[PDB]
Amino acid sequence: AFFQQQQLPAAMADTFLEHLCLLDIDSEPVAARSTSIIATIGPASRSVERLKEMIKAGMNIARLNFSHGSHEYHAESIANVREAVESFAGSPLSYRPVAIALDTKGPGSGPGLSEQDVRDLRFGVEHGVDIVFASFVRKASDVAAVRAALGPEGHGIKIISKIENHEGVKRFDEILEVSDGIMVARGDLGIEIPAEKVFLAQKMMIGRCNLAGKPVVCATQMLESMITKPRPTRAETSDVANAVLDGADCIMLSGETAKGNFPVEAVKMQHAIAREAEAAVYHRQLFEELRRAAPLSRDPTEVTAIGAVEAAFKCCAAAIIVLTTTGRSAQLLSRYRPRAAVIAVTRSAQAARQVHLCRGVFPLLYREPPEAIWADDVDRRVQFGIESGKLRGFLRVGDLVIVVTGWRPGSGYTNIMRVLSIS
Amino acid sequence: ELGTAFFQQQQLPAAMADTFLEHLCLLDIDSEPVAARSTSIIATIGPASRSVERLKEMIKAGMNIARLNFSHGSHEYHAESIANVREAVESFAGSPLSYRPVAIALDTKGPGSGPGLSEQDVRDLRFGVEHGVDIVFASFVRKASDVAAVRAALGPEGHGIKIISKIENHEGVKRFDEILEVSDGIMVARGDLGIEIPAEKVFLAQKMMIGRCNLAGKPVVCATQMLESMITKPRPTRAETSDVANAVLDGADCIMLSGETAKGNFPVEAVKMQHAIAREAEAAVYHRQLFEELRRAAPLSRDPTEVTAIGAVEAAFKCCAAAIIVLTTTGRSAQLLSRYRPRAAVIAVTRSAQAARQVHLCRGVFPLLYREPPEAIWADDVDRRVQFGIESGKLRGFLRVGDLVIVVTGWRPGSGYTNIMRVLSIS
Amino acid sequence: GTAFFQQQQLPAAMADTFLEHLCLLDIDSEPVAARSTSIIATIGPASRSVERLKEMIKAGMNIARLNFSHGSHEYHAESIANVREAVESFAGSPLSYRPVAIALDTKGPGSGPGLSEQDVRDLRFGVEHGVDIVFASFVRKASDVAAVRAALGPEGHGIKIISKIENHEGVKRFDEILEVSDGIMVARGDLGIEIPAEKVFLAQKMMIGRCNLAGKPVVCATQMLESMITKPRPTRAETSDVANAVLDGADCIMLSGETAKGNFPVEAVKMQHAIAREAEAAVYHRQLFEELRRAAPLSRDPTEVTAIGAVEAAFKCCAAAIIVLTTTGRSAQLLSRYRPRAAVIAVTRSAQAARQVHLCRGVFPLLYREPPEAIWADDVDRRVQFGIESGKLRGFLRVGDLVIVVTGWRPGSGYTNIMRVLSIS
Amino acid sequence: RADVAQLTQELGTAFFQQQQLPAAMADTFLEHLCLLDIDSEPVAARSTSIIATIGPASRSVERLKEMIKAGMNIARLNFSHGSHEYHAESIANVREAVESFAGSPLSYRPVAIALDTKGPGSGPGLSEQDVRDLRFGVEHGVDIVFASFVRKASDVAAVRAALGPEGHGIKIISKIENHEGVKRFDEILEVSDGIMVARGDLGIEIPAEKVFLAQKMMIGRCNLAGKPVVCATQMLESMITKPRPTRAETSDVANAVLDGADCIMLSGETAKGNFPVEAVKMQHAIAREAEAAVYHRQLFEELRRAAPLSRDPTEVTAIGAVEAAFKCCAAAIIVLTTTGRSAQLLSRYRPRAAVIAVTRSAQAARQVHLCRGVFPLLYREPPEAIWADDVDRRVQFGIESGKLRGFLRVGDLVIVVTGWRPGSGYTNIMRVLSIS
Ligand SMILES: Nc1ccc(S(=O)(=O)N2CCN(S(=O)(=O)c3ccc(O)c(O)c3)CC2)c2nonc12
Ligand SMILES: Nc1ccc(S(=O)(=O)N2CCN(S(=O)(=O)c3ccc(O)c(O)c3)CC2)c2nonc12
Ligand SMILES: O=P(O)(O)OC[C@H]1O[C@](O)(COP(=O)(O)O)[C@@H](O)[C@@H]1O
Ligand SMILES: O=P(O)(O)OC[C@H]1O[C@](O)(COP(=O)(O)O)[C@@H](O)[C@@H]1O
Ligand SMILES: O=P(O)(O)OC[C@H]1O[C@](O)(COP(=O)(O)O)[C@@H](O)[C@@H]1O
Ligand SMILES: O=P(O)(O)OC[C@H]1O[C@](O)(COP(=O)(O)O)[C@@H](O)[C@@H]1O
Ligand SMILES: O=C([O-])C(=O)[O-]
Ligand SMILES: O=C([O-])C(=O)[O-]
Ligand SMILES: O=C([O-])C(=O)[O-]
Ligand SMILES: O=C([O-])C(=O)[O-]
Ligand SMILES: [K+]
Ligand SMILES: [K+]
Ligand SMILES: [K+]
Ligand SMILES: [K+]
Ligand SMILES: [Mg+2]
Ligand SMILES: [Mg+2]
Ligand SMILES: [Mg+2]
Ligand SMILES: [Mg+2]
Repeated sequence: AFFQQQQLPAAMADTFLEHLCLLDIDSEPVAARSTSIIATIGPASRSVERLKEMIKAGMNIARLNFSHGSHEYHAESIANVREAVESFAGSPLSYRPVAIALDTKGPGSGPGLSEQDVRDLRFGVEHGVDIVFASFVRKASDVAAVRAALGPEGHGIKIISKIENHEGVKRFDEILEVSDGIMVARGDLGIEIPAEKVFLAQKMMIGRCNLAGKPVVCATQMLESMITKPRPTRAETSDVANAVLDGADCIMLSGETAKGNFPVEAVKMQHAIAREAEAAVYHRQLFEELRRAAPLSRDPTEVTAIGAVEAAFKCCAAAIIVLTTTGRSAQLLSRYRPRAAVIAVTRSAQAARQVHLCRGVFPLLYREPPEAIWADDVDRRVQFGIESGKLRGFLRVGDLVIVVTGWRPGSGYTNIMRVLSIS
Repeated sequence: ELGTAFFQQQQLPAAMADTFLEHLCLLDIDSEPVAARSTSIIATIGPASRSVERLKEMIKAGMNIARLNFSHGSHEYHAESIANVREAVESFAGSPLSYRPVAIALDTKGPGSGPGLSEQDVRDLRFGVEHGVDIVFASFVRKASDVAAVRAALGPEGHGIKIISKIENHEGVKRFDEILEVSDGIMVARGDLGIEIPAEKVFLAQKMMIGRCNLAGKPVVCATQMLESMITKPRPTRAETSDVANAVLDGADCIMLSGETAKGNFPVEAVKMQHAIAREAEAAVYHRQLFEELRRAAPLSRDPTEVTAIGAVEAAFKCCAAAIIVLTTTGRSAQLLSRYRPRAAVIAVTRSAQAARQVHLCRGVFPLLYREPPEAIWADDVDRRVQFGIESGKLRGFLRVGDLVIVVTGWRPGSGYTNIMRVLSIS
Repeated sequence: GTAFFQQQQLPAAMADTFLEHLCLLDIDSEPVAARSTSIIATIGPASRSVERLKEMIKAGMNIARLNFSHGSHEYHAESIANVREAVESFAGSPLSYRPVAIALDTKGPGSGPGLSEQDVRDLRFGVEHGVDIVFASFVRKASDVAAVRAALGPEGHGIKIISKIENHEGVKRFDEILEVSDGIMVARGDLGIEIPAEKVFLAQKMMIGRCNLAGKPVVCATQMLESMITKPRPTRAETSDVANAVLDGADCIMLSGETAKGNFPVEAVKMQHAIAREAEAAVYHRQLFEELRRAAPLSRDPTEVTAIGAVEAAFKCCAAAIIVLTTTGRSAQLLSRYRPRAAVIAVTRSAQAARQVHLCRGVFPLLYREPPEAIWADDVDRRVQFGIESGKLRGFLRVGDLVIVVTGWRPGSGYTNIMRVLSIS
Repeated sequence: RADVAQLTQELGTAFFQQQQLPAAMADTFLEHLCLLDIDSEPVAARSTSIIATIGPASRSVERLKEMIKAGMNIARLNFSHGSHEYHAESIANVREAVESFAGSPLSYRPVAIALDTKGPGSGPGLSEQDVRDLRFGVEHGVDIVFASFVRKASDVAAVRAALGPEGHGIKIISKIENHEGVKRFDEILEVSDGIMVARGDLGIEIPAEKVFLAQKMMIGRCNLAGKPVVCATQMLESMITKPRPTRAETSDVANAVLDGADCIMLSGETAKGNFPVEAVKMQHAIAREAEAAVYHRQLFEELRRAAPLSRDPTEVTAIGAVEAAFKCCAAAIIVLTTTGRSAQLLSRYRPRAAVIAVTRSAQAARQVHLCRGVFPLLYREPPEAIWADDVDRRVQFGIESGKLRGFLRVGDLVIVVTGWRPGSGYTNIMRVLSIS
């Protein structure tokens, strides 16, 4: 029965063509949904009660569109998101962190950092936002200007550059090099370049981000008809599935959740599609290609990450449990696209929110009392990942897990991979 | 010899990549498509696309197959649509070197619960035979006996009509192999399929059916809501353009328009948009792995047509051939070339007007209808048809003097004897 | 039938990986195909008798090597005459006649920088006696090949020059030597003295790989069956060396003292024949063809385009043979570079091309002697029927077999452009 | 270039010119052949073990010391010739030569002792002389038995039974010498510790032109099973009388290593020849050149694809450690082992990195020479009070011995493989350490 679920007959195929031939509508997804859902907050999704339903439906990142609304409006949206999120903190083994992302208005008619963006970026730092979706990035100096406007207090906010025009596509490599990730902003991109070429830019950018090991977001009109209708079109469900199959780390909802009549249903639909598409991923070729393309490295976190992903595939590990301070060790595991869930146990509330940008990373915020012996404290965090995993359905007694830790406290010392039997 | 500019167009840098990941990384929005669009466009005929003048614009925009939906309208209404299509098509027939055939496909109403065919389907299928339709899109096919029922209804005069089974429910998906075995091809009818099975599972059924049809070498059509928003808006959504591109990248032979052309406000623009997207997606196909996998999955064969087809496709890839010119009576030799997915256009020269319309079902097949009287010496008649394909290709932009073409012929007249592949330099 | 798929290592041929291919190799799976790696036998006191040369031709000798390091011009002219007499004794039956090439192996430059005066005299002797191939000793650079070419003069333009790589400089300047040569000989004897003995296998494997990539003949030579000079059976290392030279990709394998002076010249030829046949069936064509296709650049030459189409068609139907019409041997060489499992039966009117194509693996030359028919299409057809009748008599073909036929659109060399699928009746 | 660019800037272009690294990074096997370079020097320690047959030419203690220094890892006693008194003296001389370098782990080289049986002859099962010779082996503490003419699984069971309850630790390597042994190979391999391709008898029992097919098939199946395979007979035959081998002989040794053999053997070359030490030096020189020419890119991918999924943590850790070693070009994989099993599971994936096996078992240290790329280190210190400290001391012993022996250098990355509790069978940890 195990080998009939999660498209495992299609996963064992020797060619991609045979993999397609073996895809089965009756093979149910079992693994937890890996691709994060970004939902835009607006009039249709601002209330605390609505936000609680959206968190339960699968929203991982709340997007604030600073093209509309005042700072007072956005501060209220932030407070409502935090209130809805913290209402589930009473059960620490099932609490779900939710990131807050600020989407800038943009440079507009000018080719420089606007005065409104400088004010909005400062608002973001003061309100503790986790991510900035920087609009209309056309070159590396645009990313540097956003970074500078965040100042010294905003040093830890992730900058996701939105590629929205021909220049951004042509200067992609230099933009990606200085960004934390990319958003394929298809709305403006489809007006700036011929509509029939947007899919080439999406596929190229997803491929280059996967190669770089940096998050990529697919955005705009994914479930557009759901703004007024309860069910999406056949093109819309295929678009969501294909963004996941292309290699996108995150999928986004704009008007569907910000102003539409069915915000919760749009989140549920993206969750349902992503789960089905993730099981249909051809890991046999994907992992070998990512493994071949990632350069040789002498960084122990990089070396441990490939060893752990290889070990997970060998035993069909239910999960890879990793301890992380900044999220980096979890991101390096994520870049190889394991079928095994990457359960990231962290003390940092910000890192727990930010790792939603990386596909297959399930953040757990550790809030248990400390152990006096560091080695005992490490083991306790590892057991916490196992208990949360058991409660959430990721793990069962008898499962094998890969555990990734470091040799000394502090960030940057991951170097150990262990094979653990559950209970 | 070819120039550096040649290797920058039609995603040739991405085509040379050693891995699919590197192929994605090398896709370029500035690399322009050069080859003729190979995925056929099926447009549904209705009030918005019925007039002769509107049909002429749709033919110019790229419509290859006209679909008549027998769920609506009387036999008198459909006979008028057929006559208007034929009048618009024949208005360009004055130039045999330029003439574009257009197939006519009848889409049945369906069984609507009950064994065998409905009485309305028997009557509509008989109308199709009497009006010389090329294809039947058979609704709600659930098993092999449903196809046998459609085949029996095609009377004594309609055995040459192609039956494309529409898979619209869970049973059709589960009994897919037995349905494909007895059908000429398949339509992934996503509208009903999305109501019969969970909406989030339709993409798995589409990808599986396209894969199995590609492996079997049989035509597969992707249908319903591909450019839905274009029924009222002049431009499609980002999800819609991606859906068309991904149907082509999945391996679909045909793409379809329903309400977009039958009742919408922008029928010609919907055809133009599908044409524009398909051209871009076809150049982005990763032929290196696709050909290798079709080659590996296809079993060994002692059929000379099948053996010649793989030799010709391999030869076309070796020289970047502008085209593969094939002589065919039934369309079979062109279909066997098509199954290996050559980048080269397959120019099919035929004397059969029906085979010229029906080969639009096979991706990359460009039919040319040959109307010259037969030569007394067969070898001369073969050479005259080969030169007709070269001169049509020159007129239409496929070929230039100095280009290499692959020519596929047989050793004697009649269908079933294809066994020769020649490499010709265009003079 | 099921029996067909149990022979010629076909279960190992279908394997998805090289490791699974090794695991499926079967000592009970008998070789069926004709032996495709040519055997070069050195002529000497043990193999100069016309009657003994007839036995070596029957055992499988394809090329007779004359080592100009020993013997006078008078001695070598006698070797040539005895070889030709033994070869021509089978000309009375044209359907089974086997051409045999004559190769002149030069003495070398010695302490000198360029072509020695003895080499200039020996090369002129070769042209005057109509030799087919020159194995040029101690080639160190492209100018050494040009000097050999110049010494052959205007009448020796058709002689093939196979450069012997025998020292470190020849290995380092390999690419420039291969570019101007017709092929290469891995002359392991001198190479093993010039460079450390434990490195010779790297130079052999590299040179075979680069020659296979270039589509040019490569000969593996020296001490392949050395112990058979005095013993009737070779050592386990010797049989493995022959098998591995074939698996590496060598077009030809050579015998030196084993046939020139040993007590078992005919048996040494039979042993090389037996091993090569076994090794050729064990070749992993699935990866080999894929890699040769991938490494070969795009081409606008119709002979080259037809060749890959014909090899792909032959693999699709398990063709028993690819029958090709050739004047210079080039169309057969372009088929050979893709390493088809199907035998390449080359029909030619050129006696020299029939001898020279033995340098290309899997090419079986047939010398056609009939004067041209008035209708060119009938002349082409009579040659293809000759290839079929020769193949049927020799065991290559049976009724019901599929064959790929490669021809051109007009008479003369350089116009191959047609591939046809034929059923043997 | 982008997949090696940063590592090329760090380690330098000279690093990437040695050990056939340009041929190693080729995308196809054809390009790998084209890039093989006679000027690319081998850097890694020789990983294929050399088995040398002991006889009149190689029996003296002083000669055995030179053979150990030249590279002999396993001493073979051929029980087809000589009395029990002769063989006991050969064993004592081997042990004396081996123990003469025992003052430090930087000079110590464990050498296994293998007993090669006379065989069944015309009889169906185990002969009475074999029963007596096998009991002699147990009484004299031999590490391995090369069982002659194994034709079926019951033949190996009979050898195992003749070793008795005290010889359960002895490894049984079945010699495949005839057609029946080849046809019943799978059942023989299943119950054996490894296989010897005994080409001498095999070449008389089956056509000589078919021996290479049997050798290649058996090596491939042993590699797939993860069990040792020995290539034997006439590898450097002419070196019995000549100081240099023939071109066929050097190619045969190189090709046995490229086929996947764990061990290569010398018979008359060391037992009775005029150049026993030179024969060992020649096999050592060829094996190092051939090991660097192995195409690890496809070999690792295929071993990975053919190996089934596993829930054994030692097996799961082994593939993770080999993958980690390839990622950083690790100088070594240091593994703690009691029976040798954890080192054998690393060895089956054919890492380019040396597998340094730290053990307290003198027998396991001798027996791991059967597995390609395993370098045994015999740990002699008494156990620490705290088990975790004892483990750490053994790992540091491997690092310090590795540095002083040239295997490791400052700045190198090493992969360390250990378990979660004492005792055999609990390996489950892989660590990445930087050498300081
Ligand atoms: N890095 C990556 C590796 C592998 C994949 S993949 O999903 O396995 N991938 C699907 C597309 N191709 S294809 O050549 O177009 C093809 C399409 C259809 C066919 O029938 C066929 O035979 C080949 C095969 C490979 C990735 N997807 O995103 N990133 C990927
Ligand atoms: N288990 C094993 C796995 C992989 C290898 S390998 O070294 O990577 N390798 C061997 C040679 N072959 S080939 O198909 O004969 C070939 C030969 C020549 C060619 O030019 C070519 O393109 C292909 C390619 C694969 C092994 N070698 O011994 N055991 C091996
Ligand atoms: O992914 P990051 O940011 O490098 O964090 C990984 C770090 O987490 C740990 O596993 C545990 O460290 P702490 O005890 O400081 O939480 C370290 O050993 C390791 O260096
Ligand atoms: O694709 P089909 O229907 O088999 O037709 C291919 C046939 O066309 C030809 O090339 C030309 O035949 P005709 O002269 O009868 O048209 C035949 O030699 C070949 O058998
Ligand atoms: O291999 P080559 O030397 O190019 O010879 C091939 C030539 O042989 C032919 O098949 C037959 O030519 P001939 O009639 O002159 O012998 C030509 O059509 C073709 O050009
Ligand atoms: O390779 P083997 O025989 O399984 O030995 C591996 C064992 O060695 C260890 O690393 C150390 O164990 P000991 O302390 O008993 O020597 C164990 O944790 C592990 O189970
Ligand atoms: O701003 C956006 O998200 C866009 O343009 O797609
Ligand atoms: O009938 C159709 O085309 C459908 O249901 O999609
Ligand atoms: O000359 C030769 O043939 C040699 O040196 O091997
Ligand atoms: O016994 C042996 O070693 C042999 O026969 O090779
Ligand atoms: K915005
Ligand atoms: K209908
Ligand atoms: K000479
Ligand atoms: K013995
Ligand atoms: Mg925008
Ligand atoms: Mg329907
Ligand atoms: Mg020489
Ligand atoms: Mg023996």
